[PDB]
This record gives sequence, C-alpha cells and structure tokens, in this order.
Amino acid sequence: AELINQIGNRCHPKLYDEGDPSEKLELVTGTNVYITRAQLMNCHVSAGTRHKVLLRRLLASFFDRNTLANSCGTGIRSSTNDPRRKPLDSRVLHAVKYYCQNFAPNFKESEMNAIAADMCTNARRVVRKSWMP
DNA sequence: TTTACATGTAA
DNA sequence: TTTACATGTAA
Repeated sequence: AELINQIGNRCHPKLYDEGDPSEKLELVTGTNVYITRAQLMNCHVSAGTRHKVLLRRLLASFFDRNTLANSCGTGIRSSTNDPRRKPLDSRVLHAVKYYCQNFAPNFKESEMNAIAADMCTNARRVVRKSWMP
C-alpha cells in the first residue's frame, strides 16, 4: 500500500477502522490495557489536538473520582500527605502515557506526571469529606 | 459546582 | 532540582 511509508496519524491504528464501538482495543501493544473503540474515540474528539486534555480524558476513562482521590498520582515518590495513598495503576499509567507521548512527541514525562497528580488533587477537592466526628 | 491550567510549597 | 500536593483562577 501507498500508505506504509507515511508517519500516519499518531493514534490507535484500529481506531478509525469502521467496526463495533464496543470492541475492546489494546491501547498499547503488549500492555494488557484495554478500552472500547467508542470510549477512545470519545477521548480523541474531546481533546482534538490538545494532548493535555487527551491525557486527562484517558485517565478518567480508567480511574473514577474515588480511585483518583485515594491515589498519589504516578507515585514516583510516595505521598507527602497520606502514606496510605497508592500510586495509580502503574501498568495503566505507563500505557496511557506511552500512548500520549506517542500522540504528541513534545509532551514530556514531567508534564504528564504533573497532570496525573492534578487529577488526584482535583478529585480530593471535590470528594465530600465525612460528616462524622 | 466542577475542572483545565496556573501558582507556589515541602522535603 | 524534583514531585505530590493544596489552592487560586476562569469559564
């Protein structure tokens, strides 16, 4: 095919393959991280060219608010505040980050970790604390 | 009310 | 310098 030489879009190859929206795509080959075509599509539409928002929508696709609130972001170091906070799932985080650094080669590791920490930080400012003494 | 991005801290 | 973090801001 006349298309092999091209760099191509920096997205999931099957993403635009006309197919079942509920089909589970492996986000990055050999990571065992899956997402539905429809949901990955939804992440890309929402983000457009904003790699920062693409990171945020992918992370919210795997991690709900309570998981985010109880996580220390990437966990390169342990938490400053609450040592019971576990890192966000390391296998999911690497695949998501690898997928976004591949979607936007100027995205740096440290910007990506800073966004992941902010997700958790936002989840904690929203989660309502207990009203017990 | 929520959150993407900004600001600046503590260790 | 780095990184998890709470908070400020704008929409």
